[PDB]
Amino acid sequence: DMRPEIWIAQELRRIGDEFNAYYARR
Amino acid sequence: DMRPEIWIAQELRRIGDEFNAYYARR
Amino acid sequence: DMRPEIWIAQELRRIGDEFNAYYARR
Amino acid sequence: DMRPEIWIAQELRRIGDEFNAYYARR
Repeated sequence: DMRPEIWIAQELRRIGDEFNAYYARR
Repeated sequence: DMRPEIWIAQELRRIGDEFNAYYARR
Repeated sequence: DMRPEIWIAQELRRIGDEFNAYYARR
Repeated sequence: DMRPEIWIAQELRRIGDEFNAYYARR
């Protein structure tokens, strides 16, 4: 869904989730 | 707290909260 | 400013791709 | 690369500042 209030929230979760997965592996 | 797992998460919440507040006003 | 709000989602995707590339190097 | 993880927080702050300036124009 490219409507901005869904898409922005999803991108923020992607950034946060990928950082946490990286940092746990690090 | 500038430790990365706190600071990154807080910047993400700032971006998301500021967007939602703006979009409600818009 | 004429930009649609999706510019924010697009920029979050772009920067998240930079973070992703950095994690993979590490 | 060898960048500190806080480069991510610093970049999120910088882009969040751009988003904030956009909200003020809108």
